[PDB]
Amino acid sequence: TYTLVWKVWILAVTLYFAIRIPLTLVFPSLFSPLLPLDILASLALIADIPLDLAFEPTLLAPSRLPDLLAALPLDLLVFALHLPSPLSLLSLVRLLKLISVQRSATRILSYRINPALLRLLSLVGFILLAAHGIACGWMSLQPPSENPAGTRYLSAFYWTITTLTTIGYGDITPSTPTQTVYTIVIELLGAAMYGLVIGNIASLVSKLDAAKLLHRERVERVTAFLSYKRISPELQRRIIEYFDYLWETRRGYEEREVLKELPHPLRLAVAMEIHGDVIEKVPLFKGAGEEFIRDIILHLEPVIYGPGEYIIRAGEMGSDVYFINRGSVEVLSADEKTRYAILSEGQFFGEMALILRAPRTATVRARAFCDLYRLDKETFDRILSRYPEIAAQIQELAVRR
Amino acid sequence: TYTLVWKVWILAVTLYFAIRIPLTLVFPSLFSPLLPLDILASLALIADIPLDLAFEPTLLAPSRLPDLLAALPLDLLVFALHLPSPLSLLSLVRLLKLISVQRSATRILSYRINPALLRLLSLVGFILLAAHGIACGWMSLQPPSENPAGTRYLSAFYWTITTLTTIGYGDITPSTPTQTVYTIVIELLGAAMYGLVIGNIASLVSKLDAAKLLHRERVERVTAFLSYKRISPELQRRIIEYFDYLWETRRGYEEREVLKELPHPLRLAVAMEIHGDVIEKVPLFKGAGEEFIRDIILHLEPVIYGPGEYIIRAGEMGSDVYFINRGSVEVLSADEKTRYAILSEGQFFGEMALILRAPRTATVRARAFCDLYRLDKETFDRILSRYPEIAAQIQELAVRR
Amino acid sequence: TYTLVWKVWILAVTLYFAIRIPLTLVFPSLFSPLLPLDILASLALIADIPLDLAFEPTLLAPSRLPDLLAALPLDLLVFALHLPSPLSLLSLVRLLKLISVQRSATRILSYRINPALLRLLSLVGFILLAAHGIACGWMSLQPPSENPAGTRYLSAFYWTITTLTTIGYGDITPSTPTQTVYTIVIELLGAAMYGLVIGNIASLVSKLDAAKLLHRERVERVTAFLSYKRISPELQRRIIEYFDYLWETRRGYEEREVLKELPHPLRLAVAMEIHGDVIEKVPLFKGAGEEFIRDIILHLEPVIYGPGEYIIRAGEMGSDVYFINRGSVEVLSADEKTRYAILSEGQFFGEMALILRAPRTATVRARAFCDLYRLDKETFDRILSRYPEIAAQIQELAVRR
Amino acid sequence: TYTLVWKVWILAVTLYFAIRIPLTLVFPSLFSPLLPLDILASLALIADIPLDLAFEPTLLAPSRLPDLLAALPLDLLVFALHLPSPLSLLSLVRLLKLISVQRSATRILSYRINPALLRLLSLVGFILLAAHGIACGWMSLQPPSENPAGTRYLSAFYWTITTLTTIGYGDITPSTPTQTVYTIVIELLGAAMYGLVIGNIASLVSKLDAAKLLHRERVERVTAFLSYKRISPELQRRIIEYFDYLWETRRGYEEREVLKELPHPLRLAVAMEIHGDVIEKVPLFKGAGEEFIRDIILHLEPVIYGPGEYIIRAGEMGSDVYFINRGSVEVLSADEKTRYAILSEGQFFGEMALILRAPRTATVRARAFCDLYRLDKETFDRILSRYPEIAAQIQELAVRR
Ligand SMILES: Nc1ncnc2c1ncn2[C@@H]1O[C@@H]2COP(=O)(O)O[C@H]2[C@H]1O
Ligand SMILES: Nc1ncnc2c1ncn2[C@@H]1O[C@@H]2COP(=O)(O)O[C@H]2[C@H]1O
Ligand SMILES: Nc1ncnc2c1ncn2[C@@H]1O[C@@H]2COP(=O)(O)O[C@H]2[C@H]1O
Ligand SMILES: Nc1ncnc2c1ncn2[C@@H]1O[C@@H]2COP(=O)(O)O[C@H]2[C@H]1O
Repeated sequence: TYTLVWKVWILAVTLYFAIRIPLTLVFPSLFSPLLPLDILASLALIADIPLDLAFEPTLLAPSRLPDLLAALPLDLLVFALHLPSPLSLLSLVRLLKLISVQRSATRILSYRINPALLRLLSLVGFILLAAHGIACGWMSLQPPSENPAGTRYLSAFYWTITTLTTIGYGDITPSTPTQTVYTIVIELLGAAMYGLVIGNIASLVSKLDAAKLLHRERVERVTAFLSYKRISPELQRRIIEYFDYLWETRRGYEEREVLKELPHPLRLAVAMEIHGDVIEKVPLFKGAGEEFIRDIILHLEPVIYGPGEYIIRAGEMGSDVYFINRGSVEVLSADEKTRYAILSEGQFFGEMALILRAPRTATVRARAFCDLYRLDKETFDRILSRYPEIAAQIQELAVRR
Repeated sequence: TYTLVWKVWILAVTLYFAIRIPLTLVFPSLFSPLLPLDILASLALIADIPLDLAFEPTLLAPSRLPDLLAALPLDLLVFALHLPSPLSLLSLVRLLKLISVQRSATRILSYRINPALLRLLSLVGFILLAAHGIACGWMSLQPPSENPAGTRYLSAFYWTITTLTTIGYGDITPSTPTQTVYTIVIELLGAAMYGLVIGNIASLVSKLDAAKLLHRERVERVTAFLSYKRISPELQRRIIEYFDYLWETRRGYEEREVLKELPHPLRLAVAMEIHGDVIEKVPLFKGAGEEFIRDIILHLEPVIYGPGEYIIRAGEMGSDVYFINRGSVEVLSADEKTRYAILSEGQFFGEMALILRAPRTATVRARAFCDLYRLDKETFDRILSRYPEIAAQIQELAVRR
Repeated sequence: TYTLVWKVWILAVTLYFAIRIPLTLVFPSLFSPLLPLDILASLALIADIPLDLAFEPTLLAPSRLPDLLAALPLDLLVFALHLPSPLSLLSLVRLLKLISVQRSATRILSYRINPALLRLLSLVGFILLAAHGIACGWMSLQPPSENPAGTRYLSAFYWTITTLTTIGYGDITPSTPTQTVYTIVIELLGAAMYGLVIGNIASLVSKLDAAKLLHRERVERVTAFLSYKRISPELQRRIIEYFDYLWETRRGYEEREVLKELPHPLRLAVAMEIHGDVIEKVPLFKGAGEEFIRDIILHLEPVIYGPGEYIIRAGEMGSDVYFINRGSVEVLSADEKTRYAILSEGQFFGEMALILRAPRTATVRARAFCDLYRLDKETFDRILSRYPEIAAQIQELAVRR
Repeated sequence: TYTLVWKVWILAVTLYFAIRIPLTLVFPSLFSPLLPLDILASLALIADIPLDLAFEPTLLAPSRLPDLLAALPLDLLVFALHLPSPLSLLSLVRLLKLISVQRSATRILSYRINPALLRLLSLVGFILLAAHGIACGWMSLQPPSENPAGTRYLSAFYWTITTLTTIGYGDITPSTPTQTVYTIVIELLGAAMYGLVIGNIASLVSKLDAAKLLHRERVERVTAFLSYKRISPELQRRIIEYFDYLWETRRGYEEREVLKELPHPLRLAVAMEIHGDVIEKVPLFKGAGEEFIRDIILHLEPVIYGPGEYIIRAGEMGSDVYFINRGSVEVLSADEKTRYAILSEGQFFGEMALILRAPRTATVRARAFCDLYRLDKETFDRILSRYPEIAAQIQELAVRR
């Protein structure tokens, strides 16, 4: 962090020069009672050279020539020698340090803020600094007057702000050919700057809601298609409330498409974190090796059931086993008159299907949105074929009907 | 809804304060014949504290400190005691309730309107309210005059509107250093506000047509590729009219990609809704269990045939069976001189292919765009292998040639 | 088209009213030498009612009430009776026909133009028409003067155009409280209109190049990844020139992803159009049924070879057969000292691989970008298993070594 | 390049005409001491006709009529004959060459610059040129004055720049009906031009960061989903630092999705470039044919392991073999108390798994981010089935336990 405060000091010295140099060009009465601070400033700006050359691309580099062009005290010379106005503008080389400061900021602070906002903040800072420079430029090429320095600077800053925002009141206007040329030049500059601001704000806003518009558009697409297919309002309302649940819980993201941007080891660690509250107590995987567990966990597919949907129907063959994660379930009878149990988070049903293909013995209805994971029997057999010990033990559990 | 009218009352009291406080700061002649209504207002704004603390994150919360900062009657004190202008601006803490009102609106009404439009409406309301505040601020720092209150408020609102829209006529301009500083500040504010408005409008418009531009661009892509491949105008016109039919019926959405954003139970319910008018009367699935039906319905693939395309050619082996959904079909002979029948919505053809691989006995031509669903024979056998009873019955129907 | 000229006549009568009604409100000296044309206009606007009610949603419809609100001659009454200004503004109901005209245009002409440009054109037309209306409104509430009608209309249109574009010269300004309120209202309107124009232009431009930026970004992605992987400049230049060829020929579109947005019958017809110049003369598919041909054509995968790349290497086993489409090929010897032949568009090589897996007998080098299609041997066997006659004939051709 | 300098000469002559023609219409005192250069210019503009007709679509073409309309000396006639102002405006046909110049530029220079920036540069050039033309137009229709030509041109350019940027000071304003009509027309033109500039800048900025925002949004999506799934901060921090590594190394691009936009031969050449430092020294593929190597290289799947993750666990069966590319590895013992070796870039482990399925003999932990490639045993057997010699040799190496 001792570099991350020296960067702030460098920014402060750069903004000292970018506020003092033009204000001193217009007012030679300065630079006498400010010389020590700017000599300290020059020594600081030359002490940055070894503090970034020792930052583990040598001199005269396409990206490091601005730093050396701002490094040399090319001030302390024109003001000390009192060079005439036509040639003393080259004292402004110190302002080239702003480019290096901006490249620093666009990669140091560019971790915890939206880049389209960092760009806008940098642009606004540069606009304010350029407005100060333009105000000094306008105030330089005016007829001599005995008005104090503070008043005419206020008038100059007022004029440049009313020109750069493209408001243009018209109470301060050019009166001389050179003033007219200057005004044309910075009218073009102000139009460009304001266009840049509007473009940056439009780019910042055009992506301020992303998940919400993606979800909204997928819902519109689904509803248009089902309105074409002539589907009942009851089901076309069940689908709407399912999408409502999806948005309110996980911002509409699809589980299987999100958990696929991860590499295999992080994906496996996430899968263990999730199915760590279930798959240790299943009374047919008990005592199996950890690799069998790690093999049956990467092949669990999620599925969400709304309130009242049939998960399992009594009498049908069935082959799946379901693990409840974030919901609840009621086990009813074939005639649906008795409620055997209310399974909830952590528990599971359908366990007997993996052993043999006996028809289901009870019906299963969701009570709320369940958000549960299912395992097939084809997948279970496929990944059981590689573990002869557990496969033989399950075949034994099968031979008992 | 008794919360959804109290929110409206809270909005009304907040906008009462945000219109009365500055207008009373400029005009001390008020606050005498308005005190009861604003004391009712303060009691209402303090009765909001338990009506959202009992909303099932305690005091001094990063998102609930504005409410308590606007809650305390920090008005009723500066106006009653007639505090001087430099310090009485802290009476404006009541305006912080606007932030809580906006957070309320951006999630209560944020269900049935495009979020990019709700944001624009909130921004426009805030601009009007800030323009009132800025007009009062400008009207405060003017030389004393005997003009009535209504006239100078009209002039102040005129000036702030002609500054905030960046029009800037110039007939009302600063005449004092403090007025010039104020004008600079709100010129910057007006440029920012107008840039925000333009960005919001651009973001709202840049996605006003989505399905249409997606369809248009896929048609351009297809036509460019086939123009490269040197394909006849006849076929490159058949493709254009197919895309025309797709757009005019289902807005260009792909059937198999839309009906895939649904979970398995909702997808199965949609599939039953669609194929509920066909698969109950097929005279070889008759009497089969409901699970067999639910298994053959999830494996039907759609396909659209244009007017005059050959669906089935007499003599070829063939293995598929087609279900007509939203079109019509004519069954012709091998020599294509006799029209056996005109099948339409609900009916089906190719049924004998699933039984055995006898060559097709008649040709089939579309009459309009058909929009029909097909089932393979490999898929039919694959999902028939799991139902020995129906498989044996179909083998019996096969042994009769 | 006799409806598609009556729509133009309706547009002309609507724009006659939207230009005449305000200009007559300001100038009562009209409406005497213009009554017959507007009575014809009213009869035309009432003859539109049966010409769209007989357009194969009855009266008092949410989308057809503007037409009936503009239909009744609510003009011909205020001007004939000379109603006072406060109440005669309701004569403007005829302008509601503009909404129906716009809904007509946004679906009639909305086939052959970019919708983001049709929207902009409609917006610009509405802006010009509203500027005429606003000019008449401003010219109504002015002090009486003896200036001619043409001059004060020029001044009014000048003022409203310099206000709506947010330029605001300031040489024509309000001078009365009612003029100030009017100016505030249309300053807000002009800011909104100009923001709409800027948003529409930004949306129109932000998608003016699509294929080009997609291609450019995929090339940047590829080059960044290979620069990370430290790949030679020679190969990283071969890839660049391959992408150059892709862009210059088919605008960077991927063949297998474009020809997949088509249904199966159109895709098969396109495949026959493309492989119609090759697969009739292959001397082992000769005499096979048309269905075998239609089966081997849908399984041809494209592949592009740059200039000098090895397609087939002598000695390797190999299993594929390649069909030249849009390039050229030279067949060289194992020692690469003799050029046996120069195959070109239409011809094919590797034919003997499908029969048996004898090692390749000669090497094959591309001369230019080839753009050729390949067929496997696994796919060929898979789709040959369903044709016993052709399979037996090929086995016979195989038994001859 | 001798065409690529003649294009620059054509651009220079076109910009000579587009700066001289209006300035000569206003000032007839020119065209006497400039005739030779513009006669050279006309001969140059007529020498472009054969230098693009011989560019390997004949005369009177929809895209080449502007060139012939600018080709004929329709100047050198109105100025020589001194035609009156109403009809001499047709001398401006030379400016139509700008359209051909722009079509040239939008495909010659349109290779190494972002198209949205080339469009903006062309628009800005056209705006400056049109501002010169508009300044000349405004200066033509002014009352006669004895002011010098340079001064009134400065005033005219000042007025047109303050109108086109929508600043509108108001110190130069119309004073005549024709001046008012001209000012209205170019107020509309300036609003359109400035809207175009803002739209182009917004489009240029709205895609200035693409990889960064894609990466940022995928990280937000992942973190929101895992915050919903209630995953530990330790693992939800491991995932964040993995995404940090991905961004800092390869800009967040997915390896398997980037290296899939390439055709098969370029993909194979890239794969050899990458796995050229490993797969020549594996002591069981040694001596195998080059085709076996080229077959095992296209089936290597990448995977990234963070610092400390278990790649291989001692005791588990295991079937994979891993090739280290851009990281490091430490081989530890079953009790994890002894470090056998430190494998690094180029080396590989797990080689014995392909031979037989003996349990792993040591554990393997990453030391830094590894970025290594893995080969299965199912894939190895699948692609070994096609090489009987190498398969037999590996079976021999297997029969030695
Ligand atoms: N009495 C019960 N209490 C809780 N769960 C049950 C009960 N009876 C059956 N189940 C579960 O419901 C499932 C339905 O049939 P299965 O064969 O899939 O296996 C069954 C068990 O998992
Ligand atoms: N006379 C007929 N009327 C209606 N449909 C028929 C007739 N003859 C054949 N078909 C259908 O057309 C199909 C063509 O051959 P298939 O063997 O596929 O099965 C046939 C029936 O489904
Ligand atoms: N003399 C030749 N002229 C043209 N083509 C040839 C010649 N010899 C071999 N080929 C082709 O080159 C192929 C290389 O080996 P194949 O066995 O694939 O089949 C070969 C033929 O298709
Ligand atoms: N002493 C060692 N030095 C380096 N690598 C080893 C050593 N012992 C085992 N390995 C590697 O670690 C792997 C772990 O078990 P495998 O059977 O996969 O094959 C092993 C070798 O690839």
